[PDB]
Amino acid sequence: DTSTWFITITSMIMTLFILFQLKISNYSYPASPESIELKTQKHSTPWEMKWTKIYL
Amino acid sequence: IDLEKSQQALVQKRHYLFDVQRNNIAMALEVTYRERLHRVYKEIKNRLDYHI
Repeated sequence: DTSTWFITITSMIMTLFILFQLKISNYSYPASPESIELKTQKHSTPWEMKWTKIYL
Repeated sequence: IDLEKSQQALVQKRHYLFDVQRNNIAMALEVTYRERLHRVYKEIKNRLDYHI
């Protein structure tokens, strides 16, 4: 109850923070998916500008 | 599509205007030869008009 002596649990808590940093590290953010559509637009526009400079 | 026609647009443009430069200078020698045959009649018409 008023328990005692403490040599227990606290060494078994930091092994747990090797688990939770393994699972939650492999998550996906919805926002990152909206960023890859932006750089694809500017690249072909500059490639068309490279084709416009191939005209001009 | 728009950059495929951008190839072909400059190859019908260039061959038209590079023959306009052929014929814009071609008229420059006819009108200076036609006025060469005409002027040599004009200064011999002055002597055909003076002595009368």
